[PDB]
Amino acid sequence: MRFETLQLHAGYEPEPTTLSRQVPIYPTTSYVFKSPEHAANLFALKEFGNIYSRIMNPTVDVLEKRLAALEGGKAALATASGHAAQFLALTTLAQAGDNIVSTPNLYGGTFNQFKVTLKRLGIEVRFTSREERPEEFLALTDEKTRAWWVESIGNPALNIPDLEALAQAAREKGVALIVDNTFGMGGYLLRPLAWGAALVTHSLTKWVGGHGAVIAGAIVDGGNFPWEGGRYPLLTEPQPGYHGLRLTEAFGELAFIVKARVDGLRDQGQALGPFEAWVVLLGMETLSLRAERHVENTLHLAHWLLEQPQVAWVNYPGLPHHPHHDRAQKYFKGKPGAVLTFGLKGGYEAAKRFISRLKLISHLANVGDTRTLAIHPASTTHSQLSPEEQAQAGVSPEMVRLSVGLEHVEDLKAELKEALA
Amino acid sequence: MRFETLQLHAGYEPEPTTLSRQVPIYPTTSYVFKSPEHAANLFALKEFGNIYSRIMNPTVDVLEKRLAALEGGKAALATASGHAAQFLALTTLAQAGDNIVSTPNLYGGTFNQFKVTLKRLGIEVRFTSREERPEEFLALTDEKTRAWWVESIGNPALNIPDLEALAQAAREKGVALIVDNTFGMGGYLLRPLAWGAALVTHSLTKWVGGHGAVIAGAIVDGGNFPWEGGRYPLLTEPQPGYHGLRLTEAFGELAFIVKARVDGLRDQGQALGPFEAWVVLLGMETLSLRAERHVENTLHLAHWLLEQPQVAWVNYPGLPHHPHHDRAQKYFKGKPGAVLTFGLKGGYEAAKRFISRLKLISHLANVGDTRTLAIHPASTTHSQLSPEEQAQAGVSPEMVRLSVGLEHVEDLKAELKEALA
Ligand SMILES: *Cc1c(COP(=O)(O)O)cnc(C)c1O
Ligand SMILES: *Cc1c(COP(=O)(O)O)cnc(C)c1O
Repeated sequence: MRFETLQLHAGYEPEPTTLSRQVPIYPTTSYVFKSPEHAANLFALKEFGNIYSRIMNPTVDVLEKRLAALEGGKAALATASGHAAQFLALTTLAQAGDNIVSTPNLYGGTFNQFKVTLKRLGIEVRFTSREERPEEFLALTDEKTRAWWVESIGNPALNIPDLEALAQAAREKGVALIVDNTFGMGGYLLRPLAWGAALVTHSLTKWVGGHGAVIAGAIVDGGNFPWEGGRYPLLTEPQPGYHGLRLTEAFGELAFIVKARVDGLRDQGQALGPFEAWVVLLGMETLSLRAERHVENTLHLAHWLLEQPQVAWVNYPGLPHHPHHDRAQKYFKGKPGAVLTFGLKGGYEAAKRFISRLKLISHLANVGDTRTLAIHPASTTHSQLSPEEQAQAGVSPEMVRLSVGLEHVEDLKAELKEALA
Repeated sequence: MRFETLQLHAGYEPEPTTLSRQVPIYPTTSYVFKSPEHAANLFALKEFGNIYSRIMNPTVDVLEKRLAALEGGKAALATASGHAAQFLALTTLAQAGDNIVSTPNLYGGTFNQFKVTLKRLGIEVRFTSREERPEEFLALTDEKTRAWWVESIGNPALNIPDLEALAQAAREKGVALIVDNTFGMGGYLLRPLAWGAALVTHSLTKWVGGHGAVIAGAIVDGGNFPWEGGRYPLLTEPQPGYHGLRLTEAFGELAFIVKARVDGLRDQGQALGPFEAWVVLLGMETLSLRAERHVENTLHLAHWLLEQPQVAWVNYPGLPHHPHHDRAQKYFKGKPGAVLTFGLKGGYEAAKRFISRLKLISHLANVGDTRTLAIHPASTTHSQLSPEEQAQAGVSPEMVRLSVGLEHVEDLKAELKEALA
């Protein structure tokens, strides 16, 4: 009752000068200053929402306010990519010396970001077991623990975390729980903030954008996590970039999203650009319609793939006899995303053959386009790893990953049948 | 003493809402109506320049006002291309039964437009001889003559017309003289309105655009030609699209550019789109700088080509022995555009060979890019005419057309020398 209307209207009222119905693109680097006073105010953070700059573009501003509305959150901040949003978030609450605790069931790229990049910058990422229990989160946390990280639907095995208990635990302890909600389609399938996460992160490049046209990421702040504790000196310190201003004092419950902007984004410069933000808004306008058709296509193909003689198994979490099926229902109302996995009975060789017979389905490594995508990681993504380190990563040699698009399901059935022969 | 500043500022003040320094792109189909009264006014032509619509876009509006300023004119109107600007102009002042008189030294596409398209819609185009003398215009004029057409620099001989005398003659007769000023680089090299033309037309796709990136055209109105004479019932009639409004009464000296918008553009729909307009404004920003380097490069190469053993002749109206050299001086301050022509002494074959040895210069049919362009019309553009109907068109079989770009003239010399062996 309302997502459908937010995704068309939240964050933008027709611009007063032109009364344009569509959001304008402001391919600008700069904004003339209304007066020296307004200009003094901008640099002092005294007129926050109202003066535009190299770090708040008005086209990007619509995207942000809209995303916050779609996630049930209070404010959002866009960046040049999902990776840059994860990095800017973590780097806003943590500095060299700190650590964070993460599920290890991570998107290939976020694993490496944790293990190599953050490590090098003196931010220790400690990993839970693959079952990512709240106990193990708690067990790994100490005075310098700065966040816990988990994904709405985890990387290789498509597990759903134990989100309610995780959130209660993190809050109980006073750690910011951050959920990478990319697989929750912008809050449509799931809003982690509603279940008590502190912060959400997205690769908008995937289903929010939707059309495989732009790379983009975002952080969404619920505005309800106490930064005051003593766990977040970075948020409470007087701020050297702003002449000793205290962000928790000037901005209260929004101090995080404000800091990520005026400090992290200001210094590191992962600007999302305005055309790109504009192209995201376009895909956001149909987010719920694509979401629904995605998830229906995915269920249908999950069932169908099992009835197939050449298929050993299928891993979608919305299948009835799945490990985490109760969780699919609790969190995603029965609709846990649009990525499934399946093993071929003819193994690695047959998986390779299947990819080579694809015609309509595209052979590539992304997820979340309108078009249906397939990859055989064992021969591709992870082909640099030995089979033993592969199996180590949860990558089984006969597994194909399907990111199910919006084509007619009968056309997809015909294609899969052909490719599987 | 001002063109340089006009091409950066005319037509746009930072939008009051965002104070954007760059001009926004308004990729919008519509504008919300402020109130029903404002909407009544828009449809009645009552608050002309102030309310935006599908036929006045604000990004396109900046390009128009800016071009009018660069031409010394009063108002302009943009279209989806140079052809469409020419068709919309002629179709605004002429209807079935009328005729117009034109030089026949026309850009390839405009010839066809006159001879096939206009003819079929019952608008007769009568041709002067190749010397386009004002008295030949007069000779061909009658009660129903609606305009005279000439180009600032005609094709293919690169003749410059007898512009002052032509303009006096047309005005003394009360016919609209229209100059296709494309080769005048948006008013930079020449402003026909300053010499008394009624209207100017451009293929913005060429030097005004400048980067070969966008197709675009425009009409520019001097706002000083009397339409009330009885020669222009189309302009004075009560107007059936607007409940019998008389455009000469409501808009006085701007009635033509207004009609072209609210009537011809509204019915025919050659909209220039706003990205495209935005990209033109970007090239307009450097027009004068490109213009000067173009014309310098052209002179140097015109001289250099004559010293070349393999070159029989060079046609460039800025060479000092040229027929119409006095005219280059009167009209273009010594700088008559950036297209030249030259014949190879090894004829058609050597011309084909030269084009086949180009590396840096691009082989294509088009003028006015930043990059230097070459074509051999006898083997290409006109390859379907017999040699004698070729010679008839002024297309001699050894002629190469060079549209001279902005690369370093020494690199161009090294390339030509070597293409010419
Ligand atoms: C893509 C991805 C990332 C970050 O992606 P970008 O390509 O930088 O936008 C993070 N998390 C998930 C779940 C993703 O699939
Ligand atoms: C190209 C051209 C035209 C029209 O050009 P478009 O490609 O439609 O924009 C008209 N006159 C001249 C002199 C031109 O070179």
